[PDB]
Amino acid sequence: TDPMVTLSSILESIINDMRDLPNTYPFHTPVNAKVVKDYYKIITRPMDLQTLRENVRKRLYPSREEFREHLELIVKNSATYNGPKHSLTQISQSMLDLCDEKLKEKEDKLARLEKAINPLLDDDDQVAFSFILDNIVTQKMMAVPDSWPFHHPVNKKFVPDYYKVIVNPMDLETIRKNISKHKYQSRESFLDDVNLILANSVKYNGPESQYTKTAQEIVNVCYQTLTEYDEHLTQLEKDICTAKEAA
Ligand SMILES: C[C@@H]1COCCN1c1cc(C2([S@](C)(=N)=O)CC2)nc(-c2cccc3ccccc23)n1
Repeated sequence: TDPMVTLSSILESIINDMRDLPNTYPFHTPVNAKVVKDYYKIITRPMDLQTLRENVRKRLYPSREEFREHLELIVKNSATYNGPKHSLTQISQSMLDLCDEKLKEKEDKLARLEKAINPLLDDDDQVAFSFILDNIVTQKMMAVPDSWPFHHPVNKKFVPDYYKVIVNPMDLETIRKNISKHKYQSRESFLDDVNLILANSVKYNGPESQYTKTAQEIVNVCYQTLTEYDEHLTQLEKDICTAKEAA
């Protein structure tokens, strides 16, 4: 049949199993922001199991990883709003732990479905291209001195106006997640996200801020390292295009 349907049925079954864990009801449905009146002042990406299930049914998750990322938001949001050691956060973690047990149990079947949905996940040129990009991010860009502001998404709890100014945020962890999902098939698409980190620093911090000078160095070492690997990256991009057309 349709591998997206089979995949969605597996993911829904995992939701059924997490819904059955003790004390999980506060996560079954969206937070009521008219009761929890400051919730959206603190949380940027609300998530709950009902929304997760409805998204599975809308065929929004072509792989384990897109599903797990949304599930992990449930934990992160609780850690931010309720606290990292709050019983609610521990409860949300028990659901993520069960999901990970189930994904491990079914990893070979899930891998087959993911490849049938998106053959590029099995293409050795896509995999090699993504591996190189990840190494540029971890070994060069994240090694820039004082680059910590750009390693992770800004937490709105700590910087409350950040996302009112920056409506298209980007950070190196999000880029790594994109790489793991093989989002980038060329250097151009990778550089769209890298440059967004710098543009956001110019907008939020100013062009002459030390934050922006650091972001500029991150971008500069990215260009420098991509240039060093130009001939290999060009071959991979050509072969990825050929794989993409053949599908
Ligand atoms: C907004 C700022 C400039 O523009 C680039 C992004 N910047 C960030 C980013 C982060 C993150 S975080 C920890 N996940 O929010 C991602 C690591 N933290 C902080 C920050 C947090 C809490 C207190 C701070 C006090 C002084 C200076 C910065 C503070 N600023």
